[PDB]
Amino acid sequence: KTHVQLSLPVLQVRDVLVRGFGDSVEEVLSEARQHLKDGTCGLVEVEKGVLPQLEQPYVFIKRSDAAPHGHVMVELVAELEGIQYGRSGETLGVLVPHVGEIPVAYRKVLLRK
Repeated sequence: KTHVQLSLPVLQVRDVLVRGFGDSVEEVLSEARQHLKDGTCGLVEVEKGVLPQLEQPYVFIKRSDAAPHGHVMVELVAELEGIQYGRSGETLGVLVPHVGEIPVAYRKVLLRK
């Protein structure tokens, strides 16, 4: 399928144990996609002070379109030293590995895969 319905645990930035997916734009997009497929991906909502507490390169979920079945349609965009790889809409947040942190909410998305 070109899209997959996912329910992503929303994590507080200070609870996150593994604060990024790797060391290159291509690696972080790859790992983010593997973790999304394996159900081991969390979401951190971006506010003042969040990104400096996470590791670059960043993987964002961005709105790809305007929402089936309550799931916002999203795609992945990476960012390294102020350059983005991908073009999309509003940031829903930054993806991180999930290793059992307790979420504050779940965010339903339809991921372009």
